Amino acid sequence: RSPWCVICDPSVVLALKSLEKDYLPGHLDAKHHKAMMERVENAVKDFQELAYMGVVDEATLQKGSWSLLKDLKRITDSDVKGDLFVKELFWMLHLQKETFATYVARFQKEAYCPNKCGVMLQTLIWCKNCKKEVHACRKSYDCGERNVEVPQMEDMILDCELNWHQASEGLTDYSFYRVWGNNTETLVSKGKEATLTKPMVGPEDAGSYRCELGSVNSSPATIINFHVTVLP
Amino acid sequence: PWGDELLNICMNAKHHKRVPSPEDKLYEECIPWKDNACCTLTTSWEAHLDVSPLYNFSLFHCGLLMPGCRKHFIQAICFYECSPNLGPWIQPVGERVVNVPLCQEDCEEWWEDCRMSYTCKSNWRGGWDWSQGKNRCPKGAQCLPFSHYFPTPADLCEKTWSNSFKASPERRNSGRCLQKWFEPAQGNPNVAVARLFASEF
Ligand SMILES: *[C@@H]1O[C@H](CO)[C@@H](O)[C@H](O)[C@H]1NC(C)=O
Ligand SMILES: *[C@@H]1O[C@H](CO)[C@@H](O)[C@H](O)[C@H]1NC(C)=O
Ligand SMILES: [Cl-]
Repeated sequence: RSPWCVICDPSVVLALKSLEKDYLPGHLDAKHHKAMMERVENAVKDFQELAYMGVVDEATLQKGSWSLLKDLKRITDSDVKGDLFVKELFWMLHLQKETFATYVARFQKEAYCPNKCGVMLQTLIWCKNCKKEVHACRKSYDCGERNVEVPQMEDMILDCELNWHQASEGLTDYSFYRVWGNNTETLVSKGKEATLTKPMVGPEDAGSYRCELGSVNSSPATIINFHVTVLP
Repeated sequence: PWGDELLNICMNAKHHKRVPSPEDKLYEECIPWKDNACCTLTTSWEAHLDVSPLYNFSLFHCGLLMPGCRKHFIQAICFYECSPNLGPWIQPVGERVVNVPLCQEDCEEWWEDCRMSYTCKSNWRGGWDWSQGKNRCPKGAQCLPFSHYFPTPADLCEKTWSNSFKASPERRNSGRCLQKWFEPAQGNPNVAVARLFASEF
């Protein structure tokens, strides 16, 4: 038993208040206003259409809200009254909920935790309480090795960027480490740059490297290991 | 006399290290135990997984929990898996732990932060619909706020993890109850508790 996530949009709730105070007086018998609104409020307080996790991203919410608002305005602009108005309104809410269910199911299968490795922090809205907070999408400790061979005296570019990085929240810096055979490391760069460029490479630049994309949290968001071969 | 037998040891359960020792690196909520841990890095990482392979027990069964609530549960896991100060509560059922006294603040904050989040049952120890490989709510079990199914903090502490924990009336720094998490800066407040209970007194 959960609300229709769409009321987490303020313009929606205000549009419904405006429907009550501005629309109903001129378009429905006064003796029906109270009951009509109780019925609408109930339509919005339960959303039965949906493995639904009760969450949504701002994008999905917005899409839903825009849609509902377009349809609601359609009805109010048409200036429809009485039984007609009632029937159309509730049909519309119904249709809208079904439409929205579609948007949600799509979101779950495409936009929720789209990272394929590592840890993505993504903002979601919890439908039950309209509370907006950041969720940690944990896929894998690793992101796995890159084998890289660089022609001697060309430039070595190590790319730490993944598709999902730009959208993730709470990310800090890309750190690049050289991993020596004596089990020590040296931090060689630490910055907003997602790639490391080492120009005109020699044999001395071969070996192990590691990228850490840092997090506002305690642990890194992405770890990528690179193994560099220098081709003479 | 003093139970040193019972100090600085790890239970013989499937994930635990056979003996405690320091770790270079532990994941997030498990970091307070770096100094000397019963968990490997892998274990500490696995504690934060949705449907953590450790227990195949889903926290999302009524939908995704608020992050604040998820945090509490994960910390509980880190504690169970990483703490070297549990000897006095070890029992064989190959060993488990029974009635570890969690300070009242630990249980109160947990309860407080999960109030908004939703579940379907008040004894998580059994009676689930298990068909997908992971637990789901059984036929007719209503998803409602935690404060409905666990009316008190005590209920939450004790019932979620099959009496591994006891909600202590004792508050923190009493010497006589453990914290399920602590700030690593402040040093481990459970060591003395462990020592105390290992003793005859
Ligand atoms: C480890 O090996 C590297 C590369 O050969 C060397 O530069 C470094 O000084 C060594 N580090 C230590 C701590 O011995
Ligand atoms: C969790 O699920 C896996 C994969 O299906 C299963 O083989 C394993 O026994 C389960 N782990 C535990 C600790 O029960
Ligand atoms: Cl401890």
